[PDB]
Amino acid sequence: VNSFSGYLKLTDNVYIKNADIVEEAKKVKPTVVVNAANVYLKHGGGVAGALNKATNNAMQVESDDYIATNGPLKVGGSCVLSGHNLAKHCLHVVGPNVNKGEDIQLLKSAYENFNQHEVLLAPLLSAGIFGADPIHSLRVCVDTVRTNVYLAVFDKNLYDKLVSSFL
Ligand SMILES: C[C@](CC(=O)O)(NC(=O)c1ncnc2[nH]ccc12)c1ccccc1
Repeated sequence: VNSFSGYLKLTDNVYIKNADIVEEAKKVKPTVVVNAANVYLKHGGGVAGALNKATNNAMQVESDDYIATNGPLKVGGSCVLSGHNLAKHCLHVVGPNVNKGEDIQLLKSAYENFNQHEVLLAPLLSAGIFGADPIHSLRVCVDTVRTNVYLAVFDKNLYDKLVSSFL
């Protein structure tokens, strides 16, 4: 039993809520929060910009040191860094950005990173500015992640569409 509240169960291991992931993280303080990162860990907008803002830019400072040491992530890859005030750990995961011509098939590889963690609070990957269809992303999530994932969907209209169209 854990501290997540008000989620709709989609499958044995996938749950979904219309919520701001930043507010969910501040309330729950989960072991792992997922960031929807780019390969440079430049946390400008969306989930990444909002999470970083809530850490008072400490996420960006840590991330710049990580990149200076290790170079960029792969599209489809991830790294584990601190969760700062929001969680024990942040799993920075890079979904493909279809607006940059990146292969949508890498979305499955991105979600595979979640399987290294027993429980995660996460957004839909490759949605929003990454260009991809959120309905497809939820489907890939459900068909790929085996560990327990609590999805926070920011847009109410999208949340309603995802639930009403889920199969
Ligand atoms: C717009 C969308 C999808 C949606 O969930 O509608 N979501 C978010 O950007 C989001 N989700 C959850 N909590 C959040 N806090 C602040 C922002 C935010 C999204 C954009 C880019 C990459 C992944 C997902």
